[PDB]
Amino acid sequence: VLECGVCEDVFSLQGDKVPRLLLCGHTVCHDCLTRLPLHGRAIRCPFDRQVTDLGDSGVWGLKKNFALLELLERLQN
Amino acid sequence: VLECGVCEDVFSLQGDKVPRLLLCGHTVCHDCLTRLPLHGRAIRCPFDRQVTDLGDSGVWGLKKNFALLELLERLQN
Ligand SMILES: [Zn+2]
Ligand SMILES: [Zn+2]
Ligand SMILES: [Zn+2]
Ligand SMILES: [Zn+2]
Repeated sequence: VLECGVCEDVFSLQGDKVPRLLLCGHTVCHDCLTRLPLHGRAIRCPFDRQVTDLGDSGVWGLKKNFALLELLERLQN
Repeated sequence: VLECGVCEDVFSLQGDKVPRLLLCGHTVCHDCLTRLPLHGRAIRCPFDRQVTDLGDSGVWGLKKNFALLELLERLQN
């Protein structure tokens, strides 16, 4: 298991705690991303302040961290 | 351990096998990324052919998969 650096809860394989990617390369859980400040469809990485621009799907358009999800599944299974 | 989906070698915590991110959310090891075919200043994801635009630093400008590296380091120790 691995924890989200913002909420310190463990990532889930899908749903409200799924790991999503910012353009700086950091992962944050979906829920924390919906709770971060938004300014004109732009979100700042909480760790390095770098900007990721959001599209029409918002946080749901941020890509899942596929390799992390594969590792978490392999560790679980 | 987790393998790069292209070369099937295991990721390293630094160096030529470090996991780097494409904008589609997939991770590929640094070395495979330097060996993949180029389409202009852009690289196509080897899994889904989606395009990631490269800057003047090429593959070195692709972000490391920080969360994956954190988990892999925890697994090593
Ligand atoms: Zn979180
Ligand atoms: Zn960041
Ligand atoms: Zn590789
Ligand atoms: Zn891809």
